[PDB]
Amino acid sequence: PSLSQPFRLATLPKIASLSNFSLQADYVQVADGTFNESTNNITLGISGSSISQYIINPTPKLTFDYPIPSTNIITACNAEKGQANKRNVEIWAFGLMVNKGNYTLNVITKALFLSQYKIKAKAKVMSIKIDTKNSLVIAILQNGLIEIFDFKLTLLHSFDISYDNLKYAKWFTENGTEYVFVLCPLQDDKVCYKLLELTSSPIKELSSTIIEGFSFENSKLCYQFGKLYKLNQGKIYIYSLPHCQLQQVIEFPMVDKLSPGDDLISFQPVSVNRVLLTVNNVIYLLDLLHCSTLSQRELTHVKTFQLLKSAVINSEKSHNSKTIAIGISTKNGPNPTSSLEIINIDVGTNTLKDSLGKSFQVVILKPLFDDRVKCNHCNEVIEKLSALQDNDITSFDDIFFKELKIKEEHYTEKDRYISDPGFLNKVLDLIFGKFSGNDYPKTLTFLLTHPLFPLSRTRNLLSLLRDQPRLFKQAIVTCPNLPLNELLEELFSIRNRELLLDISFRILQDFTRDSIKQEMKKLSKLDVQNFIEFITSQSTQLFQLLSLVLDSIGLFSLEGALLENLTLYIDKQVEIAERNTELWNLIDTLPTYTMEYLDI
Amino acid sequence: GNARVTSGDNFKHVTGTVTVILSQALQSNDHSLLETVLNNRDERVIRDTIFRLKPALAVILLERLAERIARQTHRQGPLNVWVKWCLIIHGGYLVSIPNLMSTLSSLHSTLKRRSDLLPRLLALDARLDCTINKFKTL
Amino acid sequence: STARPRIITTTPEQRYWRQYTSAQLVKEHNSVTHISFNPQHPHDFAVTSSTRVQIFSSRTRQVIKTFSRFKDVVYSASFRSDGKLLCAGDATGLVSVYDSYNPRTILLSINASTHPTHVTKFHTQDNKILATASDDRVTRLWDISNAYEPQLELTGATDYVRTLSFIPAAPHLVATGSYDGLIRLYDTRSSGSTPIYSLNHDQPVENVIAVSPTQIVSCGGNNFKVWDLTSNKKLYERGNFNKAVTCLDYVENFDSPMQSALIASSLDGHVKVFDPLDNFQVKFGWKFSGPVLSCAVSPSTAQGNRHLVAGLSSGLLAIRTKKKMRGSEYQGDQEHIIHNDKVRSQRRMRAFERNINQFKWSEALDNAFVPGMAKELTLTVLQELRKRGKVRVALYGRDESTLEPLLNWCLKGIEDVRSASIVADWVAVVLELYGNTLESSPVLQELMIDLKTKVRHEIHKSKEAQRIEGMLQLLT
Amino acid sequence: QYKLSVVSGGKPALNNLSSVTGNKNIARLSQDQRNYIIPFNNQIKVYSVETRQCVKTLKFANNSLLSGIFESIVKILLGDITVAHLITVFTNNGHVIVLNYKGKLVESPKHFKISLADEKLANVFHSEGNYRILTTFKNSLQSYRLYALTFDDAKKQFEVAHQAEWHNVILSNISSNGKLLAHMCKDHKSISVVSLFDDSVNLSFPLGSILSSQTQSLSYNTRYVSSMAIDNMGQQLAVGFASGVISIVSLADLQIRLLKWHIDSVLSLSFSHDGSYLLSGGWEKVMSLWQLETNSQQFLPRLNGIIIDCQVLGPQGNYYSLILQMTENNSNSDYQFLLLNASDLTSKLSINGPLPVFNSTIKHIQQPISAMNTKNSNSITSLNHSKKKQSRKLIKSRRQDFTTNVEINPINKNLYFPHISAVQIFDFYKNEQVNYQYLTSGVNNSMGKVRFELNLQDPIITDLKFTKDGQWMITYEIEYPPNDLLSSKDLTHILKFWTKNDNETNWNLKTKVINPHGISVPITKILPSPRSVNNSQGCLTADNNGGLKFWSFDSHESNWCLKKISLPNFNHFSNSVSLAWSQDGSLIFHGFDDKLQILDFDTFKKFEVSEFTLDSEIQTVKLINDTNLIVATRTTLNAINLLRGQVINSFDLYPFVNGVYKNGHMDRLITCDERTGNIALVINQQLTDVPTINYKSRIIIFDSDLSTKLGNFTHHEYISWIGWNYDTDFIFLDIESTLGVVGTSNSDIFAEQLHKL
RNA sequence: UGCGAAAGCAGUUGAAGACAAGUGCUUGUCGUUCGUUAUAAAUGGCCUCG
Repeated sequence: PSLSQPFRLATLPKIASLSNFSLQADYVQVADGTFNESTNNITLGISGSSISQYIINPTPKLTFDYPIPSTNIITACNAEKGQANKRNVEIWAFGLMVNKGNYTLNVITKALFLSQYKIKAKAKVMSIKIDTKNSLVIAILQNGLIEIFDFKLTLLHSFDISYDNLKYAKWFTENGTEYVFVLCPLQDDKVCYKLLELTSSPIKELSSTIIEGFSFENSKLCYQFGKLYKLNQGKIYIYSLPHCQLQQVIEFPMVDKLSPGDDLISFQPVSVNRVLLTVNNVIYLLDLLHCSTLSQRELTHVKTFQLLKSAVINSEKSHNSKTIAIGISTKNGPNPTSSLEIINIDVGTNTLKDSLGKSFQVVILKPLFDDRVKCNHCNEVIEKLSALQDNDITSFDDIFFKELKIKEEHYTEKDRYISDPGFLNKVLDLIFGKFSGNDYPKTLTFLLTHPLFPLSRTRNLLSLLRDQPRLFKQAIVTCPNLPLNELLEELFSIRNRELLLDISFRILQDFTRDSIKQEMKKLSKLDVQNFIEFITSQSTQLFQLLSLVLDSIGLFSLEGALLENLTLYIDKQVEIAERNTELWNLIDTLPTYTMEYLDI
Repeated sequence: GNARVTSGDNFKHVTGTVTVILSQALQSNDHSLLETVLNNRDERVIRDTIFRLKPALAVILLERLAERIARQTHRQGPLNVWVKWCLIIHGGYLVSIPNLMSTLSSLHSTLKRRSDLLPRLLALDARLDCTINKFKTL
Repeated sequence: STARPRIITTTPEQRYWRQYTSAQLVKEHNSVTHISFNPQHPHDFAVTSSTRVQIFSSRTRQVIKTFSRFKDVVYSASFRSDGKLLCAGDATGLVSVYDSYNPRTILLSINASTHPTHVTKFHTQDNKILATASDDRVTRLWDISNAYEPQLELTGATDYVRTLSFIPAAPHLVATGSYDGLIRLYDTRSSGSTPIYSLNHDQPVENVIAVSPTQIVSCGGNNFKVWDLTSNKKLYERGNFNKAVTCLDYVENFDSPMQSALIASSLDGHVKVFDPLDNFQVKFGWKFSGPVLSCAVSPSTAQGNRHLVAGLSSGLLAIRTKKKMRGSEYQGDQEHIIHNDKVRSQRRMRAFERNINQFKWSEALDNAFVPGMAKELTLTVLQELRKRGKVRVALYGRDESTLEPLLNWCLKGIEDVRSASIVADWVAVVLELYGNTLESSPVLQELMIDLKTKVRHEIHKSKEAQRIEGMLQLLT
Repeated sequence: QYKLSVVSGGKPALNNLSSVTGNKNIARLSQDQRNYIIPFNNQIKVYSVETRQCVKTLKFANNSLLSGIFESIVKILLGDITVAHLITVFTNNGHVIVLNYKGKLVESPKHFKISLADEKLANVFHSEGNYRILTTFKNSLQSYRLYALTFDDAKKQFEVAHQAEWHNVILSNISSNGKLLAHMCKDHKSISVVSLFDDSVNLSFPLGSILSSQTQSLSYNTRYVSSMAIDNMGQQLAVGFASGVISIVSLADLQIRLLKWHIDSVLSLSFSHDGSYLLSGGWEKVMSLWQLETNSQQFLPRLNGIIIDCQVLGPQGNYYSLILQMTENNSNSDYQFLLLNASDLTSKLSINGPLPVFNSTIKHIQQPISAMNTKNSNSITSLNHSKKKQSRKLIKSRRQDFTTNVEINPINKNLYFPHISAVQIFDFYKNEQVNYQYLTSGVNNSMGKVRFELNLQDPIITDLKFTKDGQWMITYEIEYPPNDLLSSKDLTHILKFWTKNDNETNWNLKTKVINPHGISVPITKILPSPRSVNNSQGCLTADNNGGLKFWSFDSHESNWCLKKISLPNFNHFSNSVSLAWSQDGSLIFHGFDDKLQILDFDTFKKFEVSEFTLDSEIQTVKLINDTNLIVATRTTLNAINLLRGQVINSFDLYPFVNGVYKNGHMDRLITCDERTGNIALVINQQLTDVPTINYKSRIIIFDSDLSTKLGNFTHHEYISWIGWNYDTDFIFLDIESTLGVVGTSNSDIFAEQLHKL
């Protein structure tokens, strides 16, 4: 999963209503019909400017524009392509409100103007759905009225939800049937939720419920695939349709630090259980099922970025993992300029693989049983050790072994308690600062045998202990997760015969033939030739290592002169090896007349 | 019953030259014609025919030899020299191949089985020599 | 108590084609050019050879009708869909229509052109219309009623047209393939005489066949390509053939594990089977003495023994065939209760299996080494005795006379990879069990001397195999 | 929330007393001969012979008196002694309990208590209102005393009167009628026969007179008696020897008659009621009816196990009752009771409990006596040494795994036990075996192994697993070569894929892979794939070399094939490998030796932290939920959040689990639900003042991440295995073969009279 | 027997009592004990119902 760099669609006009950045997302509407995974067009209603259709690819361009007076506020916009009485047409429906005195519902038809119609709406228009199949336009009003119109804006049906001051209405389709649910604030933070089915009445009420503790004033709402998401005070509340029952509450600590009033937050869905969250100029891709931050991007060149709409992927059925999201970006400076921007988003595969190690949420051995059967203070130690004088080996070892009751200079199964990594790392840091040069404490030898030796300290380890042979030998035999790069470098650099065999045995045991072979190519041709000369001068772990060399070196790089000496050597060993095999197997494995002397 | 037996090493689902006859037989999947070419035992002929054989056709030749050896193990020896020279001569071409094990899976399995006999054959040989030495001196 | 367990001792598509075991090679006077199968029972097939057409009985596999009226060479023997009527072409250009199984009478005779008429085929959906192709390069469409003028005269081939095909489910469409390398599609519904479109084969077209309503397979030159008319492009192409492919036939919905099969002649002596489902990939092939000019297989509804027919330029005709107390019978239909307990007898056991069941360990080993005994079967009895823990027991009461049969097989079995390990075990015991008898028996001694040479030879091969194994790793 | 309760049954009970031979079977056939009563270690089952089903079950736990009393049943007698479906149960201690079958068990049975002074009741019997009891009192030879039992109505008490006494009883037998007793004593040895209700028969003679001189020349096997039978009339006595030779002795004049067919020791001898036929059985797995008139013999071969006991059970000898041993399983003695119809020698009723194979022998189990000491048998001398060695191993040694592999069929919930070379399908809901299938080649039922043939080892089914769909069965087998050969050390590892339609009961083998992963390399771990990948038709197999192989079922091939491989040729070996797969199928967690790796499934290689080091070798890796992963090492267990890559909880296991179990068995001790949480099971030896044989197990329910203990329960015996049923409840198998569960008018008068008539 | 991988690495196979045979002495055995992690061989082979 990744977030692409935003690319510019258009620059918003310098209108007073758009000057208020915090409410700016409210003044820009995105048509649902034209903005999806497969569409290359976006229809956007910019209040007081126009309703404009742009093509995204290959380059952003303005394809159509319908001007609107500056004093009109766009409250709802939608555009859909279809067949009307049959010609292919694009039906545009938008609602504008002028000073709250009058509300205008307008329908425009374009050939792919064929006709333009306008009526007075009783109240503010928030959601507009275009049914091209039935040639219908459906509008939801603030007085709770759901009015169905044709393309000529002739009222065909009207439904009253019995509740006023509606705030949220979202359309969705399930199993081929069109559905809408609405949220109407009530007093005392109570909200009426209603679910309606579109088919004497084409609108059927399926569910009506009141949800307690649901505030709107500081809550951001979005819906996706039968789930309603509410972001409030850093906690995302997940409600499940058709009953809108609360399922899960997910805490988002990175939002809990936000001072109330200054930080601008937008919240939109992008895929199944995945949403986009923006905090000022930082954009987050979140996985809500696993509660992991899939991706994060900061837009240093803009003050704030507000999500307007996102093309949501149905990842369960769609093999495509790439979508787009459109938002408004505000530049830094004395004369801030707000512009429309689109971001390409890679949601991912929706698997636990994506969310591995990316949680946005931030030990001691405990007895198995709290309380006649057969039996088979880290900080204090750190403080005591750190207080020691420089280069005092005897005191350092005495404190470590005595305090921890360690009986052997090497790790044993009875030392499971010390296995806390934090204490070991500090002791390792102390040993380096406390001691340098040629004398190290015995505590280092114990740590080298510890299975949980920190990975951070494995690098350059062989170099530090190169001076002391025994300590180097201990590292080869027992030190865990030693890098192969250092092991191979020390393989070809060390002339000690004993160390070479141990290094050979360690490399094979912990690393694959394929993994070793690639690094061997990086080694210089001279070093491998020197190693070959050493061989010509348990042995399989050296020879099998040599066979890896002959594979790494390759056919061309080998030289005939040295190759002959190697051939003479190998033929010598094969004769001997066959001879010994014969020895091993061997270890595993009457006359008619006869003359005899009688004893008497 | 009718269950299909297999092994874990089946990496399948994971003048005097006869070069022209060999190339035609390999292209046409002609089992009879290929058999006549493989009938020769003269090592000098084997190198020369493989030497002039086009590198592309060499890969399938290894496949055909792998199958023929597997069906009849008695011909493992005589067909090994065919394989041995193919690797030597066309080694450069074989290196520049995206995948070998999948296409040379049969060869590796066939060669693996022969090596497994070596540890036990030595054990049998030592006991034969131990008894063979015994009566010969007696 | 439980019944005693029984001792336990390619592709299905290949196994089906292996059932055409019976082979008959008939000799004809000249090259057999065309072979056709009667669509109706008994599905007798006709072969065009020299100046005569011979119909062969399916069951009898011998000639039953001969049409020798033709003066010059004959070029076709295709039957009509009903099978009553067969048409034939002649080098003189006369097209002669005879009643099947009534050679004497000539129902209709048409002079297509002065040049030879190589192809004459009945139109599959419509019985009345007959198509003829000539070296005049006009593939005239004749009707049985109208014998004085063709219904339609398709033209536009600049070389010989020797391949006519009729597309199933498209009776208006007609396909022609000329030695220009162009396969032309015509529509009889329109005025015709001009192709709808042409398909380029790049090589002379020897036979065009419509496998399915939308797929046509055109075999020309050294390869055959399958074309889809909706896409108007070759989907797939196969060039496994060496010589120039000549003839091609298709059969569908027959009793094989493969629903459909596609046979194509090679002119190299090869005819190979292709299945349309698996991207037209090879599954089987047969080799003949000489080049194959015509191949045919019995229709789907043969209703009896299936036949595979191959035609060779030498005149040899090769046929492969896949062959297909008055109350004792009461059966108790009217009775209240039927009680059944009869249990069929187990499959007959061999001598070695009986001996093992009866605990005859030594005799079981003897049955292993008998003349005319399968090598695989000899391996099982040896493995069984080892599994039973009876190896020394089977070898106790033996001397040199009865030990040589085992050593003879071991001398040969050591070469086999499968039996190499088994031979080592048995040979190890007999040496450990008959060391003293070995010294006093000369014949046994030589049985080891050659064995030591052979086991040494295997050691060299296994060492050699390890070396090729080593270098093969280097390449990868 | 959770609760523990026993569900299924256990092993059938036997009179496990060394001296008594031929009276081992305690089950009885009703007087109407319409049902068979069999005592189990934890219940009494009444099976209807005609329909071959368990019509009634009397569980000791349900009844208070039986729960307090249950000590083992020494006999069952039809009817009530004190006084038509009553039975009197006599236990070894002396409790006499009058129960009823064919009805509802009464919560107040007529409990009584025979008075015995330092005596262990061994056997009881009757002919007509007269009752005798045999009791054991204490050279390693127990002595016997014969009392006479009578019930006095006034005092409602059982009174015992001394009748007879014998010392140093080596072997004993009672006639079929139950009125004569033959016994061998060391007073080398002498045989004496005594009439038990009368003084008519009283004879004794040294065994030396019976024994042939050639036997005195030969080894001790020829002179060692393993079986003894006495005729009803007392005229004949059959002695069976460890050599396999039977000798019928005519008691009137001590004339001998030798019958020789058994190649190995004869274990069971029994006379017919008329005395004209002799049932014999032994290691051959073949029951022989010797016709004594003509010395002929009829055979019933290929029985399920070696015959411990034979009896002719009926007024006219309608049935034969046999006890079978199944000596393949050395860990436990697997007894099976077989009731055969004498007419056609077909199994009229076969009864046996669950047959688990534990890793090591348990409690005081001793293999049966044979002519030679083998892996499946004890010689005459080896018996005492083996008993002492077994007790010393159970006391002093520290390796006490006794852990068994068991599987649950998802579709059917049947319980699969991998018996040696065969799988036992056992339905714990009905508490009846449903099938026994041979899943390997080998000498399994072709013949009865005898003497050195008994040293052969049949293929061992090591791992047995089902796919999530449940339609496929994956089996892993090891075939052991015979000894004394060049190829006597090259084990053959086999993998087999079986399939079965739900309606049928027999698995059909579909594919077979010989030497998977290479030659002589074990398949240490197998994990069927999750439902996400290939719809649960794939599996992973992992070696001790760190190699992984992914097989899947391809429809085109119509058989399984090796889709993916990762063969890192590590140079070290370790049997401590565990394997887990994410539910989605994206990641696979492979723990080898001390290191855990996260391999992406698509590339089947490491993700691009993948490597996690543990203090000691990994025994188990499991993910209770997609978020959390529980990793168990030999010294502790830890919970890790994959999302955070941090340890939440760590619990020390070293005090309880240090070297008690071999590597890989903690996998079968630990299981996890996919919804609620996981479960950990810890067994501790119990000792007071050196370790004792008895064990105590503790089960702990843990929530995901092991934050809290949902429940902590204690069971009084060593729990061999615990797994999670596909319902919420967990099923655990206990070395007593007990499967428990831890989970959340004139007309009316005339009608009655007519019914009576 | 312990550990471990399957290869292998370490470590054991003692004392008393009784009986038999041979000549107090010798040998062999143990349905006898204590302690330690700690060849075989009684001519004797598997049913019937096609």
